Amino acid sequence: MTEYKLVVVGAGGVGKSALTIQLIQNHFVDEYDPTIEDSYRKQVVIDGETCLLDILDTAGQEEAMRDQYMRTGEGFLCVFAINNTKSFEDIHQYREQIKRVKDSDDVPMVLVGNKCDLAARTVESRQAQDLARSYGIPYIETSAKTRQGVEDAFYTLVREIRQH
Amino acid sequence: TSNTIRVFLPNKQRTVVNVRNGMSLHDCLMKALKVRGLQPECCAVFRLLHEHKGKKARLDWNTDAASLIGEELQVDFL
Ligand SMILES: Nc1nc2c(ncn2[C@@H]2O[C@H](COP(=O)(O)OP(=O)(O)NP(=O)(O)O)[C@@H](O)[C@H]2O)c(=O)[nH]1
Ligand SMILES: [Ca+2]
Ligand SMILES: [Ca+2]
Ligand SMILES: [Mg+2]
Repeated sequence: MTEYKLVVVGAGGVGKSALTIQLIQNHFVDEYDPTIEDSYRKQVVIDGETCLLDILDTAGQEEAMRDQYMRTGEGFLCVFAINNTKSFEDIHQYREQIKRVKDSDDVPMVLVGNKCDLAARTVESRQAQDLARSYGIPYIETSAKTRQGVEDAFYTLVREIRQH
Repeated sequence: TSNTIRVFLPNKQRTVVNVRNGMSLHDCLMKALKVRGLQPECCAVFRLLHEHKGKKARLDWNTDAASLIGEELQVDFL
């Protein structure tokens, strides 16, 4: 079957792991346990197609080894939190990093605004839409806590790879 | 400061765990296995020996995890 290698990138504490684990195990991780390196594998059916998802959950805090997995990945989930302006601003650097490694401006990506269950919003939807538009990618809001948009974020990333 | 252990999981998955004072091998791999739909009491865990390629030494789940800091482990099915 088709195997999609997805890489989840973004600043620390935005909910990269919470999203991934919610997708894999339908469980919300309430605690904050910073990631070093975590890979997950899941067999799913996306649009009538039996898919094998290989997902790499990366470290937000520093750490290099980034270039290594950025060459492997076919699709990138760029995550920020809507209650974390700085994390949203860091997205550009992640995009540039992916752009350099793959030497392309046509890398399958999806911009993800997480923690949409919170009312402490400092990043407006329109702002993120503009950022995504400049990259040529979709923008999706999610909540790993309420499962909102989670499947949609990942499945959209698969469908973006299919276009490329 | 780096008190970590690289672990190769079944189905070609992998994780790096953090080790803290008093943790057993079971206590530091508990979460990583659960979220991937695996029970510890269904898997054998091994240490991959230095200076070789395939050298595999079986461990006990109640082993102090501090003893394995900086090492690479492998979890398999039974
Ligand atoms: N309210 C709310 N909290 C969330 C949501 N997603 C994650 N969190 C919380 O935010 C914290 C960080 O989650 P985590 O997934 O570890 O973020 P991360 O990006 O993986 N961190 P790291 O880069 O260090 O691995 C956790 O306490 C988690 O419960 C969400 O959608 N809503
Ligand atoms: Ca682009
Ligand atoms: Ca504003
Ligand atoms: Mg994480």
